Amino acid sequence: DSERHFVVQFQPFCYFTNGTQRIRYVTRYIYNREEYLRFDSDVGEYRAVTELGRPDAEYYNKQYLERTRAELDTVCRYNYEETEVPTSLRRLEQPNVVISLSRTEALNHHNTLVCSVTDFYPAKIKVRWFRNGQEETVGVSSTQLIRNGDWTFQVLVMLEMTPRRGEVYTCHVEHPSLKSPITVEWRA
Amino acid sequence: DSVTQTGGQVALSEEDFLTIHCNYSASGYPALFWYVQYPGEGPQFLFRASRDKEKGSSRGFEATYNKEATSFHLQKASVQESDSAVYYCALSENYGNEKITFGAGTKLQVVP
Amino acid sequence: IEADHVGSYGIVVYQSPGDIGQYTFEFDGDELFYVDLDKKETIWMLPEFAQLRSFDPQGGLQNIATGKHNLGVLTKRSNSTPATNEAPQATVFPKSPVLLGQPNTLICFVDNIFPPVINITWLRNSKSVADGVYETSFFVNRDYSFHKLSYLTFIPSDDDIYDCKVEHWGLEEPVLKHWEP
Amino acid sequence: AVTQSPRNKVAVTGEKVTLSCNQTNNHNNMYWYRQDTGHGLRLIYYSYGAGSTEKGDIPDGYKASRPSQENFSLTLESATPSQTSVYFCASGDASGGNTLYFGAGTRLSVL
Amino acid sequence: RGGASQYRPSQ
Repeated sequence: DSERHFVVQFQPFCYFTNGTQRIRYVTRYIYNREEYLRFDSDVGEYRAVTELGRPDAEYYNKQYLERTRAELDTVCRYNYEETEVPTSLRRLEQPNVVISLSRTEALNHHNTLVCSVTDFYPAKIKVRWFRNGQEETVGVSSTQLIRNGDWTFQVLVMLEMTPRRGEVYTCHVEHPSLKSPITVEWRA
Repeated sequence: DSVTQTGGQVALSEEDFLTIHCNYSASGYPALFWYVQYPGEGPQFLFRASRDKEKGSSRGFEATYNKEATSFHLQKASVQESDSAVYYCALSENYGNEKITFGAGTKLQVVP
Repeated sequence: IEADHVGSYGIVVYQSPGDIGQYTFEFDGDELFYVDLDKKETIWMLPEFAQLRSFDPQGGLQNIATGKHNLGVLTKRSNSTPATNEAPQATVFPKSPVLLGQPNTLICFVDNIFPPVINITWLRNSKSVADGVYETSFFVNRDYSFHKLSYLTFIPSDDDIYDCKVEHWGLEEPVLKHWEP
Repeated sequence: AVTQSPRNKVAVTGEKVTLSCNQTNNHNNMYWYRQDTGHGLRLIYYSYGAGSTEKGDIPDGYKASRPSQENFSLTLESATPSQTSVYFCASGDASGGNTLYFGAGTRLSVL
Repeated sequence: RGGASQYRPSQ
């Protein structure tokens, strides 16, 4: 049974809420995919998760407790304020915004208007639809924000509509990277 | 990174008050310690300190992590003739390196 | 758990046998960098980032070194409970709107990976490609499995087939995930 | 504990010298320091485990090997006078800022 | 220079 593989995982997490004014530190010791031990800056100590971590529990606490508790400050708080502020929490990527009509046009005929908002960062954004400068609220839907994996996100928002003479629909995008909203029109 | 510490040699009388200065120059948030090198032996751990304001102690010796003045000054009650040894101040970064950097050391001579 | 931001500063993954290891830094789900254990170098996903912050590979090495250690104290303590293969799930989507002739990137997302060992490749017209293709490290999941993305730059064509070949032990046959413009 | 060998080495310029260190602490980390006046301890080499050779702060003129767990050796290819000093070996469990355990040293002089 | 959480050893 050589095809009998193995693996352990060490997964640290620094949860930041409102700057560093509030941090929760979590350390997960994993075997294959079972979590057997863990540290929680909220529980205040190491605790055995499964039966497997029953051994380590006492040894990890007696030894590394004070050292692990401190990481909330030496790793978490420190990194956030020293490395994150000038990189992550400063990256602002304006999105591209296009509008494509779902089916072929046809006056007075049920159709959709898709607004593609791609390549932006961070994720928090807001896309609106307007019809003759009057906001369309009914028949507006969207996809699940997509994490492209290359430090950018994308999303598509639909507007079921009915193309009529002289109508000008508008996609409205507001983002932390925009001094003012990006507005794209679609003319009937 | 560097750990700069009090001169080279100091001399005290028994019962005197010990104070060995240590300031450090680090890039991250380092752990600080003190080791002792008794005559004819190798250095040895005394106590550590992982975060600002934390105090470390051992065998009557103590030092408080002072991030503000980047200091970790060693202090002791009243020294004893057997305290004569070389005191090393040191640090380790928060990078996981496991690299322990040391200072020049300080020779302490407690007169009998 | 909830918060405005999350940072996994030092995710270790040691896999035996093969002494296969990964060490990464993650922030808000994206990948900052991984320590190339062979070159003893810190590989940043974003260039402009390494010009403002850095990380010493030795830290990676030191922790991987501990992964090796622990993955043994455990592999034994668990009476050797071998790990359980899973079946990965691929999903192919564009990066931006596919305009004909207009440059673009094909993104293949693969979730539920376990263990983190896998071959992802592209195929243009059932024929394979190996170029202009790049992939991310193994991102962790809440259920302790992983996911990874592979990328294939290309030019939108009204006569081009594409596939995301996904090979993994927990997959009898190499799964393919079609896509067309 | 940790033990070194030899505990006194008189050597000649050019000669190839080697120091050996053993430990029953079972730590995965082992280091090679040298003590000089005005310099204190300075790291030359250390290892994360068997097969590990990490260059410390003052590597030049040195080489090392961690053939197993309990043994880490340092080698001066072409010994020189500037390499005259007390060498101390140490082991650590690799637990963040791992406290270090030192051997009694090896007094070496290059005439 | 950023730091990292120490993957503690066991036994």
